[PDB]
Amino acid sequence: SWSPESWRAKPIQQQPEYPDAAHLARVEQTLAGYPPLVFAGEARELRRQFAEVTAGRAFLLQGGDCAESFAEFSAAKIRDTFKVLLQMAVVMTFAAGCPVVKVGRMAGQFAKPRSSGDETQNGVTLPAYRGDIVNGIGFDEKSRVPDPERLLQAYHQSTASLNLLRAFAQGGFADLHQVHRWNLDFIANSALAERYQQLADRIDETLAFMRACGLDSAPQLRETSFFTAHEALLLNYEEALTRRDSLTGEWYDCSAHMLWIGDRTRQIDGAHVEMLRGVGNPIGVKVGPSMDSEELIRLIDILNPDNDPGRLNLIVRMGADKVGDHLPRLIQAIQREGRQVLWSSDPMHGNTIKASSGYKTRDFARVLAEVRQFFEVHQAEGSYAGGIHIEMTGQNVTECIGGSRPITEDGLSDRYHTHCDPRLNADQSLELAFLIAETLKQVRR
Amino acid sequence: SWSPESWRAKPIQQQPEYPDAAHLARVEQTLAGYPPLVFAGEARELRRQFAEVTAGRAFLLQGGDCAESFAEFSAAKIRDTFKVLLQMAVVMTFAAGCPVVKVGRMAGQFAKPRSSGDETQNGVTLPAYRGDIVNGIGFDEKSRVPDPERLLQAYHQSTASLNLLRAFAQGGFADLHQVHRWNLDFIANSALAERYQQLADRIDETLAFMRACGLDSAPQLRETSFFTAHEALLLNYEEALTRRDSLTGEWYDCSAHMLWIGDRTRQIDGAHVEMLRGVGNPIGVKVGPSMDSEELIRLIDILNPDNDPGRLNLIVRMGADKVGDHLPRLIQAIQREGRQVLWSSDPMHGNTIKASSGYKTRDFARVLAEVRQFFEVHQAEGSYAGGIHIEMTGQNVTECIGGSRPITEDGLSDRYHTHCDPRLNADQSLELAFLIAETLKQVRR
Amino acid sequence: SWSPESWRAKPIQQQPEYPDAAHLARVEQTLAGYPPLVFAGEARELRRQFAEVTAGRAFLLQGGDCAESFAEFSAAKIRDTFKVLLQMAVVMTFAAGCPVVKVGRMAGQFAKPRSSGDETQNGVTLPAYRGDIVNGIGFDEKSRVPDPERLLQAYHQSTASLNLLRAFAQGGFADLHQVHRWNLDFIANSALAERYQQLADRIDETLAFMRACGLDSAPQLRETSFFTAHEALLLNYEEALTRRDSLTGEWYDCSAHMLWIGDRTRQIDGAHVEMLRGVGNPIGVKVGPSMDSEELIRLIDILNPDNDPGRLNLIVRMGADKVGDHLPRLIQAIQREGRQVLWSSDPMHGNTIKASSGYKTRDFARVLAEVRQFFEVHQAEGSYAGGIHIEMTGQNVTECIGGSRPITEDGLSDRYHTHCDPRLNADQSLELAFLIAETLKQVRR
Amino acid sequence: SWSPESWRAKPIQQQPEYPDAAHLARVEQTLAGYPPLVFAGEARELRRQFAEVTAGRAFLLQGGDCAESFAEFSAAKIRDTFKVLLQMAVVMTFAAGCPVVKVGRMAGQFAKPRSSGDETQNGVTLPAYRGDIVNGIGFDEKSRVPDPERLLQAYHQSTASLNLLRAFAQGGFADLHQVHRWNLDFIANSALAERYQQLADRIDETLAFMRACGLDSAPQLRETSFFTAHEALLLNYEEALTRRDSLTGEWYDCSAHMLWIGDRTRQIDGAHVEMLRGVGNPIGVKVGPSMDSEELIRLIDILNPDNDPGRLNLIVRMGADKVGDHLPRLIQAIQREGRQVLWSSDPMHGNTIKASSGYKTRDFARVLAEVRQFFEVHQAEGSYAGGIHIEMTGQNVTECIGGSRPITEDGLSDRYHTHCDPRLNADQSLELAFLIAETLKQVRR
Ligand SMILES: N[C@@H](Cc1c[nH]c2ccccc12)C(=O)O
Ligand SMILES: N[C@@H](Cc1c[nH]c2ccccc12)C(=O)O
Ligand SMILES: N[C@@H](Cc1c[nH]c2ccccc12)C(=O)O
Ligand SMILES: N[C@@H](Cc1c[nH]c2ccccc12)C(=O)O
Ligand SMILES: [Cl-]
Ligand SMILES: [Cl-]
Ligand SMILES: [Cl-]
Ligand SMILES: [Cl-]
Ligand SMILES: [Cl-]
Ligand SMILES: [Cl-]
Ligand SMILES: [Cl-]
Ligand SMILES: [Cl-]
Ligand SMILES: [Co+2]
Ligand SMILES: [Co+2]
Ligand SMILES: [Co+2]
Ligand SMILES: [Co+2]
Repeated sequence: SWSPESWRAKPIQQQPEYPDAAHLARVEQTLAGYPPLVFAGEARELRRQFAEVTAGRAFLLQGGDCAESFAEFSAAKIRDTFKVLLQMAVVMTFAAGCPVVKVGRMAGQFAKPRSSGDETQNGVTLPAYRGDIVNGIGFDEKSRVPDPERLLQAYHQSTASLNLLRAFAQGGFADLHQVHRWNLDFIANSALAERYQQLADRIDETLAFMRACGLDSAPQLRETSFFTAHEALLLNYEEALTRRDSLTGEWYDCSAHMLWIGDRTRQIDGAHVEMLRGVGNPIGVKVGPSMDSEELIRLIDILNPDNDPGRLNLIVRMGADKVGDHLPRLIQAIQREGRQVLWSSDPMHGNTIKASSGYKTRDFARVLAEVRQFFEVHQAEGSYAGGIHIEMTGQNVTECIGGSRPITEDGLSDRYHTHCDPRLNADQSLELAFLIAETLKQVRR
Repeated sequence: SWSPESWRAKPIQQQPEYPDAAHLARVEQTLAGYPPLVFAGEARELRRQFAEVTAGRAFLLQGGDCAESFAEFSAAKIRDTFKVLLQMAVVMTFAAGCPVVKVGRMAGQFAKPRSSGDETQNGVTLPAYRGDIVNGIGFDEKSRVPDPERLLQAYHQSTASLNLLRAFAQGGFADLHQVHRWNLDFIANSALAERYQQLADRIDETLAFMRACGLDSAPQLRETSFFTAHEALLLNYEEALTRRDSLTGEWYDCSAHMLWIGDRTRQIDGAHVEMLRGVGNPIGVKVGPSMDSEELIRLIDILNPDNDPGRLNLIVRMGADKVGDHLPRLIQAIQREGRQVLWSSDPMHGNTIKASSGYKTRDFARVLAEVRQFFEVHQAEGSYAGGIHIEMTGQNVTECIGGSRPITEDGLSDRYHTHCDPRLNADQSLELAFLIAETLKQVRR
Repeated sequence: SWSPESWRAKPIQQQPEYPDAAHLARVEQTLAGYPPLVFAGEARELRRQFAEVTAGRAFLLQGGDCAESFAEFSAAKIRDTFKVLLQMAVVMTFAAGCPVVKVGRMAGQFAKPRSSGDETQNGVTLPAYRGDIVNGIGFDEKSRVPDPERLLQAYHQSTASLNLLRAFAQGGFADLHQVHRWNLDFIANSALAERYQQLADRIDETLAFMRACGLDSAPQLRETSFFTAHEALLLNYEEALTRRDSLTGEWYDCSAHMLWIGDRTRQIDGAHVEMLRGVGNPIGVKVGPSMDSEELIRLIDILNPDNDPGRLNLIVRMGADKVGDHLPRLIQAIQREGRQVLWSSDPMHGNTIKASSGYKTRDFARVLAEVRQFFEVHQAEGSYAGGIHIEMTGQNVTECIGGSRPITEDGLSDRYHTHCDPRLNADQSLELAFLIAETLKQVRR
Repeated sequence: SWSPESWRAKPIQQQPEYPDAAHLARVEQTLAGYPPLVFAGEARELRRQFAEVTAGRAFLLQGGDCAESFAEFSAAKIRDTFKVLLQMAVVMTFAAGCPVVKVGRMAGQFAKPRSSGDETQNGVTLPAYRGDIVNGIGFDEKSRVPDPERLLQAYHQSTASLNLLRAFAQGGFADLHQVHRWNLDFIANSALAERYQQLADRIDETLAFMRACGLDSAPQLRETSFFTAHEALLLNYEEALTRRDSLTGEWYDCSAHMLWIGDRTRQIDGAHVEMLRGVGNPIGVKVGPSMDSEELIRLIDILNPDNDPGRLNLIVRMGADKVGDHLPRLIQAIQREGRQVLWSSDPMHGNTIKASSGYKTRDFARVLAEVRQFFEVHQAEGSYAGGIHIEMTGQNVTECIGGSRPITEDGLSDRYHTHCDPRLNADQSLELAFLIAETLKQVRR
């Protein structure tokens, strides 16, 4: 049997050590009384859309932050990342004639899993930084001791962020008439920028035609659905925000529409699998090179016992060198056992190089290579390449190498070569969108 | 005061001499008891659409037969002419983003005005052929004596023709998914054929996008309004088919949605002006080189005393040599007197050359030149070039010279160089549509 | 193998004896060259709607003339019968929340099957009157000899009638704002008239609500689909109007959307079954008391070999005394053999009493009793009561007894007590519609 | 000239005395960097809807808290108040056929104007409670000293509240299929409860009809616009949340869609008028008995110099005894000077009785009397009664006397008889909605 607190009886990885259990429990009770971020009916609607993807009738775009931070809590940052997501979505929707399910890694993507539980600099060892929802990035004792009050700050940043995202999605910002406005000003003077401009002009002509034909009325042209997701890592936060549906009695984790389990926390007997087992949300699991086909099926039996086609997103992150060797055997097992899953590529988390110094690099060419091979593997196996899962930014930076132009090495990006990972910029994201749109069009041809 | 028979008190041109007045009256009474071709509410809807054109928010496409004939009463002929009209309309709608009001010279365009009331061949003089609704094309006494029973045959051909047209317009034939099917098979292996194909592909992509966005539902994508028109020439026919609106009591000529007065029958004190004065239909007048600005205004005072913007279509047919010299003074008068009119170009009837032999030629280059100059004159005067009025066919023939390829001289086309006039073929009609679409796009830019 | 003329090799009932075979063949060739009444795509759309009925998601309303006549060829008669059909449809649609498929016995219901091939009055025996498409109602030699030219007159009346019906259905007459206007002025000063008025007011409030909510735009509120049907009896007419679909090559009888075989002409080895076997239209068969379950299945095997759910309408006409005894065994056979059929009640043709004099009476109470029992039988068997098939008129007459008020005995109705049968009037039709709407609401509850 | 800080140069009423100016300024800067609650485009959309009301084509429903509190920050409270607003809106929309603009006094209605700047209990005098955004309700020094950190707590409660409201409005909670679910369980066993049930059933029948007709698709049936409003009282909060529109450069107060000036702070030379003068939001002004016609016009000149019809809501709160004597002269002045305003009734704030003890009572019968007279006055003057502005709750309490049943005297309601004012409950709100719906229907008849 399941409860929102049943995870606490299981073995668990990646959790902080709080210094005062009672203080933690007080903050958890405060949070438990605060309004949810999402309505259960919305999570059901995302499941319905996931089922369209799983059936090959739509495509899942999931994108946003590596890890959101309290020091970057602005409307401009939120807006500009949303613009990139809209630009990618409209490229794929128009060029491929394919509905796109838009899910942001936003409004709650704070907690970060770490390779090591501690960090050492020149003879001093402190607890690892686990994201702003747990502790601070500064290498000092006060910063690194987990502080339960950070749960509430994360909640407050999430409600402000999602309120604004809902306002943009429904209130006119995402109206198709605004297609040119979604292109960030630093996408310019290039073949890619021209390509988007031309596509946007084709959309203008489409809308003018639909107006001349007597439509243009349709609310679908003026708004779009937008959903949120994050890794369900800090289960104290997730439990506090887990709530029963008023109508059905069924539990939903209402911190976000979609929750996923990370590659380091997907132990079948573990806490994270136990938490998501019993919520009604659509959910995801990160599937890295260590996953074999036997243990994948066992995980699916726990996380989707009814084999519902909108329930489960398998987010494959193998690396450009391993996707061809590892993915086919997993697909074959799913096909053999008749399982309904939404397959996505995370082409980023398997393609990070960490130097001895700790400095992280991601080569955009390896990113693109993994995406190309992911579609190739699905094509060979007769299965459906259903989505893309990326870390990106609307900021005018270059964090991944191998792009058209060289990396920028701004201090604001230092976080994204050490504690976090390198994100795609708008140019890279747009190039990826065009690649996917061409690939989808050929699949649907 | 007005009645459906008040025209009979006026001087009249272009009427046949029937041999038995009582026989004529019996056929008129039979017809008066037959159902109308159109519903008054439909004529009102066309007036509403004419008002959109007059205001510069739409464009009027009027096209079809020089004169319909009893010997060419087929579904294939009707369908193929309708295809050309759809192809022209969709080109202008998509390329210019402009609603197109589609009106066919069909389902009643039988009566023909003639330069001479008789015809002489080798010492024998007979009454002129005035169209199948009056008499027969054969040069012999029996054929040429007006036969009132031909009124009923024309009525029956009209109901069959319009029934089929309504079925095509509403029943799926004009669904935008059928855009490729409207291109006749002899439009091929040319730059123009490729141009339409490419536009049709853009429409497919538009519809696929609208489906991906969640529309594609809209009935407007599956059907289109279609209206009929003919010259109100044989007033016996028009009177019999003139009926009172059930709801409003007001009279409509229900032989067609739109009726026009020909260039030879527009005498301000004459029968034809008197007939149309008192019906509620949208109406047209042919305006040739003989029209001065004073008498135009006097005509408008009679035909549109309330200055209703959906009432009156001025159909300008000057010839490519005269449109620049004659049209500006007419527009200036309309602007000065604040009159609301829909200006159309008939670029055909002012560009016919009749040799001493009687053989008629129309140079497509002169046709295009008059259209170009018509738009030029409106541009210079600040008025709106609101429509095109053409004679065309879906048959695989070439009747007008100066086209990409030479004229065909098929016997079926002999009618159209003697009694009737040369029609545009599908290639010419499509070339014209692209010219207009480019011109409209530049007007709306 | 099948052709439009393959029926001519089979045994045939109910056909006229034409005096000149060559003359008949000339008229058939003339007709074969005239435009069709319907487009094959439309017949396909009606099949799609029949499939909705068969699945229990809609209801079939079929109504119109016993037999159309040349002497009653008016717009008013056509309009007023259409009003009754609209009133019945809107009652069932609004009160039961059930889509209604509207099919008129109109624009071609001329040929009549007869009990006897001749008629005798005071020592003189003449061929039976078989409807105006064959011969005349007058009891004299000239009238009764079949005249092939009547095929063309029937065609011409049909195109005029259907043109007008299409105009009403699509052009505004059937806009839901016109709901009060469909009530004929002689429905007044009664509980039934008040009941319709109140329902019409509820529709007004619905439309005002939808306008206030931001809809009211929808073309579905302004137009409705309308289809035609008649008994395929005079196969010469049907063959001439049978045409190949341009796109698919498949044959459709394009005289009407739906054709049915009469109770006297449904011999499994006969001409009428052979004709309809090979056309693509939705079709019907009249099923009277003489039908057993074995021969029904054999008929279905011929007429619907692929068991398509939109193909076949079984039109049950048993009489109020026999429907309970005869229908259950037929339903059981269809259920046992897994056949997909649309079951309708014709509650009129099994409830006619013919006196020794020849005078026909129909008791409206028996009509209602058969309808009630038809729904009862379906309820008991777990099958779907899918439609109603009636003979009705918009004329201010009373032809069936047992109505609220007594029969009128107008001369115009004498036809409908001798050669034709008594029709329901508007009051009776409305009462029936309310009965059906209540019954459907209880089925869907 | 105007800036977001120009109010600071003007004389000002109702402001707190903060103990540390620098601390206040630090919190203001923090807030100034946080995301806005609303998008400027949304405020423009509300102006567009206000213009519909002003023109007599819609009705404004504004309702919610007297003053929101930190101790009542729940999803249930937010949801249940939203249910009441939906129930009122759907009653007026369906029964009157009138679009309703829905605006909640929610997500920011914290600051309260007070009659006295201090409060004395048994020889101790402390600063007045001014709402949770300023200080605490407890009568003690620590509670009553203004604390600038409360600005941030109010912001955080507002983003959580509006996020949830947006989720309900767009995400399915406000789908018209949910009409029964908006009725709170304690509305039952009464004529009023039956009346709503019956109306909800009529809506179900409407939706079933629209489904049967082929609609039911429309996104307008599934979602609704919802906007927020509060009194712009604490100008420090408003200034921090005032932001420039990205596209137009123009300033909007992005704390809420609509802001109003209270009856005690509407001095024409004062700070509150100065603040709202220069923002682009739709705005309101409370108009009490002290307002004369000369000073109203002068206020309108400042707050709506362009006489835009969507800009200004005059919220009339006179008391049931004074509305008839005071309102007509104000309307006459507006009509004489050609001003475009949206007239609303606040029938609550002029109908409070404060005993010597301080205990506040509001008689629901006086509330209804003022509303009735407000509509009467507009009817007499030829102007439009455009909206209602109420304080209400979804809690199962009775705070206003004169209701069907007696007041409850729950401790949770003690706030609403001392510091705040008595709110309407769901029964009272529904009764009011029916009164208004009947009145609107008669206006539109
Ligand atoms: N009904 C729309 C679109 C449309 C349908 N079929 C068409 C054919 C040609 C042009 C446009 C259309 C219109 O008339 O504009
Ligand atoms: N609402 C549609 C169309 C749409 C609106 N805005 C968008 C932005 C991007 C992509 C599509 C859209 C959809 O989500 O598909
Ligand atoms: N969207 C429509 C209909 C609607 C949906 N939900 C509502 C709730 C109440 C009133 C109306 C509605 C409107 O706002 O009018
Ligand atoms: N077009 C819809 C609604 C409709 C329009 N006119 C009608 C007349 C009767 C019944 C329904 C309708 C339908 O056929 O259902
Ligand atoms: Cl909750
Ligand atoms: Cl690579
Ligand atoms: Cl008529
Ligand atoms: Cl030329
Ligand atoms: Cl054909
Ligand atoms: Cl009986
Ligand atoms: Cl901002
Ligand atoms: Cl009172
Ligand atoms: Co990362
Ligand atoms: Co001509
Ligand atoms: Co009969
Ligand atoms: Co108050």
